[PDB]
Amino acid sequence: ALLKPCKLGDMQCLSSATEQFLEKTSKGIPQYDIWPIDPLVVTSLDVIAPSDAGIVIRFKNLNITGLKNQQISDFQMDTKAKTVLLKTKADLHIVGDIVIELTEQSKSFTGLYTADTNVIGAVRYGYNLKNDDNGVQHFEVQPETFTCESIGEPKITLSSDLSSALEKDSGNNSLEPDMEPLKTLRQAAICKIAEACYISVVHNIRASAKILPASSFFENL
Ligand SMILES: CC[C@]1(C)O[C@@H]1CC/C(C)=C/CC/C(C)=C/C(=O)OC
Repeated sequence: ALLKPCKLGDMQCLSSATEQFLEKTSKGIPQYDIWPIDPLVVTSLDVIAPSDAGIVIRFKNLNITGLKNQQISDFQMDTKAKTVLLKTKADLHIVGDIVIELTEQSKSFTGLYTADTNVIGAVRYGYNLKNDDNGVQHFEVQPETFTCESIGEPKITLSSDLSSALEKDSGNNSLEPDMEPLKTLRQAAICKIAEACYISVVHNIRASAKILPASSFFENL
């Protein structure tokens, strides 16, 4: 029992089912293919700066805490058109290796990246209801669409040496938020990190719905 079954529409039951689920799955369940979500590690993620093609940010081994305590802020399940809209509020703390490539100059900056913010992640997915060969009914959750509805106000830190290197390159005594690469680090990088998190989040729902009878998610249908 990793699932508490809920009546359709009871946000109270859903909220404590969500709490249960994230705790039970926080450090992963490899026999069910459930990825660890808190702490969630992201091997590798690149982001280009939307407003500068010559800045490549490469993240390695990001350590992300705070997903096991996400709160449902919107749930819209249409049992006719067979769709789900889920939105959650998460308090994220993110730490990891960062590589900043200024390709146009053939320069590079290695270091440690830190981010704290609250995000709101929005996922939309279709599903079907379908039986096993053993004759047990399962949800099949189709590939989801993700929106980074809110990135909050991120608090970004870089390593002390990484900072001094950029201060020496740019020519300013401080790191500059109205400029590159902090602008990308505050925004798009956050939007992308949040997407990686909700990919794992939605995969775990998918993965668990392969194993568990659909009646373990909702009682009537
Ligand atoms: C396959 C099930 C279904 C149709 O997609 C609907 C279930 C969505 C939710 C919130 C169920 C409550 C328990 C879970 C797993 C919460 C969760 O993982 O939050 C991130």
